[PDB]
Amino acid sequence: VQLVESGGGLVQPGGSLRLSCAASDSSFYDYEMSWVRQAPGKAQEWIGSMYPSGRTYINPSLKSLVTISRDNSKNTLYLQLNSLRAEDTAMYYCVSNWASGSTGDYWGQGTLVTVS
Amino acid sequence: EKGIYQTSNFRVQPTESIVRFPNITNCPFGEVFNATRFASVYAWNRKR
Ligand SMILES: *[C@@H]1O[C@H](CO)[C@@H](O)[C@H](O)[C@H]1NC(C)=O
Repeated sequence: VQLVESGGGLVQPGGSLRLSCAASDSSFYDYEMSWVRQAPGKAQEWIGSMYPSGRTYINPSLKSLVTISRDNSKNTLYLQLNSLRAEDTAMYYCVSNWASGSTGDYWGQGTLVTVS
Repeated sequence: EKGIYQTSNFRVQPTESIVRFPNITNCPFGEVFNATRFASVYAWNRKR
């Protein structure tokens, strides 16, 4: 095992939550490590992205809802969920290289998330 | 006059022509076009 995820669970509507993903080495984060969600029913979408040039530009539709930060001590990666409603059932995977199409993304096992 | 005279030549003209080439006429070009999603227009890929 070289990458893991930590945090998450039941989401009381209007409550706060913590989520994370990890990596193995500093070269693994090089150069891009972007957050991504998936969802049963709702289309898959990428959560956050940290570009290697120092400038971070989240999606114009997803740049005002998620805060993204990186901690390399555990290789952890803070993620928070706020005010989920009954229409946002999402299942979270930590998959890299989504700005490369479906030819560079890495698929493992991930975790299954249900939001009621 | 009497004698044996050579007039012309005659060749057996060739019938239908053929061409033969080997096996193993292939790489998976589908893996380029049958990708589920394409990337951003600032990340053009050269799948060599
Ligand atoms: C790509 O996927 C479609 C499935 O509808 C298939 O018909 C097509 O033959 C595939 N292309 C190649 C080169 O395999």
